[PDB]
Amino acid sequence: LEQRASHKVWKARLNAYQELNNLFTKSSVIPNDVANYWLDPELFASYIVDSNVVAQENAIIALHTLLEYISQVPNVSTSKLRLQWIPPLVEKGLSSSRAATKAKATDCIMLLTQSDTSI
Amino acid sequence: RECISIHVGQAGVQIGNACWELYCLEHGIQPDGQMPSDSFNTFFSETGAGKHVPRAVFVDLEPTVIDEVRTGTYRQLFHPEQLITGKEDAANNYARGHYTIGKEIIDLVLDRIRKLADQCTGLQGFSVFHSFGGGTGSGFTSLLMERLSVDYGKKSKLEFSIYPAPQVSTAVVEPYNSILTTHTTLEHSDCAFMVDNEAIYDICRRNLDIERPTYTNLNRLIGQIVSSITASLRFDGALNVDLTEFQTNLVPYPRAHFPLATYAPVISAEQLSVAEITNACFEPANQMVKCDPRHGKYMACCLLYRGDVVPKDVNAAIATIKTKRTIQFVDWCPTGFKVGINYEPPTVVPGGDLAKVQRAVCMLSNTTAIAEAWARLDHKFDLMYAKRAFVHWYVGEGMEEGEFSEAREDMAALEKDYEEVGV
Amino acid sequence: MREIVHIQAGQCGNQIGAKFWEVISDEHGIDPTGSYHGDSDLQLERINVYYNVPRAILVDLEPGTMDSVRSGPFGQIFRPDNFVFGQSGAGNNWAKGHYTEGAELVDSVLDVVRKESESCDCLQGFQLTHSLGGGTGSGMGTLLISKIREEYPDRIMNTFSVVPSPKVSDTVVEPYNATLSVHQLVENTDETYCIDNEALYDICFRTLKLTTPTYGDLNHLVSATMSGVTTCLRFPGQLNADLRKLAVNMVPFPRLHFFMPGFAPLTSRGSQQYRALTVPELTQQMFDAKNMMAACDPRHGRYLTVAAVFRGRMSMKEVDEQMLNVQNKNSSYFVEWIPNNVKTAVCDIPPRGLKMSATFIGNSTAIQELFKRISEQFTAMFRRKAFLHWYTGEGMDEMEFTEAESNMNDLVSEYQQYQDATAD
Ligand SMILES: Nc1nc2c(ncn2[C@@H]2O[C@H](COP(=O)(O)OP(=O)(O)OP(=O)(O)O)[C@@H](O)[C@H]2O)c(=O)[nH]1
Ligand SMILES: Nc1nc2c(ncn2[C@@H]2O[C@H](COP(=O)(O)OP(=O)(O)O)[C@@H](O)[C@H]2O)c(=O)[nH]1
Ligand SMILES: [Mg+2]
Ligand SMILES: [Mg+2]
Repeated sequence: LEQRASHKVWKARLNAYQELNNLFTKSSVIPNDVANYWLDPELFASYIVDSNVVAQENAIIALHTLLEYISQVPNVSTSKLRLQWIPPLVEKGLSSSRAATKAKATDCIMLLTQSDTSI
Repeated sequence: RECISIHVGQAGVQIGNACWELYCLEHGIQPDGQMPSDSFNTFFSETGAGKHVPRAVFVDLEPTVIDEVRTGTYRQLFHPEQLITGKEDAANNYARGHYTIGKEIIDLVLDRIRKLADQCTGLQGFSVFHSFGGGTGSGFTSLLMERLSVDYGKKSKLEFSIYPAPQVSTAVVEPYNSILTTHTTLEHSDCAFMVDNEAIYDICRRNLDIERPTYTNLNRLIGQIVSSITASLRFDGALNVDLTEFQTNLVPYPRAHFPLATYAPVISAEQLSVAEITNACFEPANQMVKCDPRHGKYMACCLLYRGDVVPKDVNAAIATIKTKRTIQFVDWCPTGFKVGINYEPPTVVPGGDLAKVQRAVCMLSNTTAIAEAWARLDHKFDLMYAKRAFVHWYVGEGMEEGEFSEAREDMAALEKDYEEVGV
Repeated sequence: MREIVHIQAGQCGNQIGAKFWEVISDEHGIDPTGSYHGDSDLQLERINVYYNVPRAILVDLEPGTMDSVRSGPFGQIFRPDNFVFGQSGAGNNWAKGHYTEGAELVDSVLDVVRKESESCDCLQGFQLTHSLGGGTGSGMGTLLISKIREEYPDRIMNTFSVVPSPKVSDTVVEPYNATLSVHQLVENTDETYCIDNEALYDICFRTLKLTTPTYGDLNHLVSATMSGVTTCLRFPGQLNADLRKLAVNMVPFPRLHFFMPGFAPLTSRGSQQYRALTVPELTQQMFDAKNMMAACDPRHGRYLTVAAVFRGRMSMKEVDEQMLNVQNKNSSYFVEWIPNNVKTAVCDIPPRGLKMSATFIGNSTAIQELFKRISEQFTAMFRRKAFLHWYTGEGMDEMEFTEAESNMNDLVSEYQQYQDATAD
């Protein structure tokens, strides 16, 4: 199930992040109530700090495609998101030594920056 | 009237000990600070309880050396607030001494200097003791000298640098550190006495008859020669009675302010004439910096005799050397040798390998042959900087790589400045 | 710059690690109960460096290793909290040590590292012992290093990494593991002593005439080398005193910090050494490639920097002469563009069982020979793609192998560049 995104074993979390990344490509622009990674943004704030470098990077690219699937209406709730998300993104995504873990974290911040009215 | 001494890095600190050991014997001052007996209060202050305290600051970015000061023979002599220590040393890196570690302690050090300057009424300036190759000695000093040129800008500052020598060298990068401090300390120093540790090594092997000298051996010899230069300030002689006169007599060019010091006689503890010792001042074997003054022009020359000396013997020995040797001078100089005498005998340390001599002399002469010493450093520097070797250490501790080149150009320009004077 | 935190990881890590603690406990006069029964101040002058009881953390995924240490001679002295051990083993899988199983445990280790660092007057840096062909010592060690590097960036990282050789284990995945680990060490450690099992076997077999060397036999050579290179750190002395100063005078280019250690005289396990060597004899165990702990010929490259440590009562005059001699009589082998690149230091306290000894730490470009051997074995294995499903299954990407392969080859090229460099 989806609740396996917080499962103990890493390779089962790694699935859920890929499963999610599909969801945000393949699900509805209008958006299923199953797309509730807005009104609890603590979820992905947790996922970005995964405690596994490979399953972390996969959570960030799921957050990334989520965070561009949200350029559809109405998502005025991007204020809450920047508060919850970019501190984890900066603290441990930009920080990362991993080439791709960093590159997608910056891209994520970009997408949160243009969610906002200004910088 | 007062002069403040500063000691930076192990070199400064440990030579400091040797000098203040020797100052207290010359002034009959006790290890506890007392005195059963003015001109000497240029260097010492006085407690209400009849105790004589040095006007000195000890600085090291690491306890070990200064810890031995304040648990040793002269632990009582210094106030504990004068002895300042950090925890992480500079690790033979000018960058850490100047930028990374030095900024963490510079303000405490400048503050403790203000406390000694506040006790003083007519402060003259600063004497500064430090190594070249050391990270603390190079980096922190050059920083401290910059900041003293602000907080005390309108007064003198004198250097006592320890020129590096492979025989006691602790680091590969000592040429780097030497060049880097000499660049940034050039504008902020009025006069600077270099001490080649190789010459001091050579002298101790030949004239003191020691196989493998220790630092104590070298520091004692050095402290004897430092005492000879500061004797004029501590006993009220006729020559070099205050810090300005050092620049007046020895510095006819702000940049070229690096005198060669020559000291005779160095007699093992196992008497000579006035003429014999004055000839030894023009013998390279007894110089503090290894070069050949015969290959260079003299800009000035002072003779500081001390002991059983007849002023007429001096004038004979001078005329002997002025006639029977060819000491080339520059045409725009007073062709006359300045002299001063202090009739007190050269004090040695009880136990010292150096013997008590009846008379002694220390010749301070701003010859252009000392450029040879800068050339040796500059060359070693060039070899390593050609491959950017060890440069990442410096750049990774807050230093721009450009500063290497800016320093090297300032050393190349100084080598040209020595050349144009001597042609 | 006072205290050093020590770490040992994996089987080899705790083996040569404990052996090291055995050696320097004796040298400093500490018994297995942790009490001073020495007779000299030069022994407790800098005991605060490695001791408080050792400042040592013991790590392994293999839980058995726990007991192999405590059931050893000085096994009682180590702090019980500083044992941090997993349930299963890594099984020669670097990915399991670096990404999966070793990563799960690494937090527990950092908690103890923090604890020991917390109560240090002034930390110098760290010291890790480990093997590179393993899964735990290499994979979790390198992951531990990076994790410390980022938590303690103001400190030195110093490793005693031992290189795998077919002469000591026929496991063919070791080239993978060691290549991946070298890709880490070149980026993550300030200085690394390259202990080559190839050279340890060749010394026990050919010089010591032991037909079947055991680990204990190879570990004897290692523990004696370690006490030798750490002599400056553990006793009072002017030169190469602390970890940073050492690295400052040893490492001219950040990536080229792989030292070829070697020492003399080479003794067997508890054999009798009636005839004590002379100073010129010791000095002539430097270029003597049969004394190098790494399987490289110093004749085939050039020394960038050299540190010599002479232990025992002897003529400081003669040592200076012999070192000044051997340098200029082989002037073409020491790089010219680093003047006074060789540095010598003497310690009056000799090692156990010897009247005189001499250890020879060298940044020699010949070390490229060592990295050549590892890479060729790696490439032979990697071109047929053998055993890759082990690593990839644990979350690794095939790309990583290519990057580590290329990065080690850049490291070899760099050594070759400075070997062919000229001062002109
Ligand atoms: N003549 C003389 N030279 C010394 C003495 N102490 C150190 N040196 C020389 O000074 C150079 C640098 O060493 P240090 O002055 O101790 O270095 P430092 O100033 O303490 O700086 P760091 O130790 O790097 O923090 C070396 O080349 C030594 O040969 C001394 O007591 N007398
Ligand atoms: N010198 C030495 N090498 C060892 C020892 N034990 C294992 N090795 C080497 O280390 C490699 C195996 O790694 P190991 O440390 O046993 O695996 P780990 O426990 O997962 O770190 C092989 O190259 C072995 O030759 C030892 O006690 N001494
Ligand atoms: Mg120092
Ligand atoms: Mg094991």
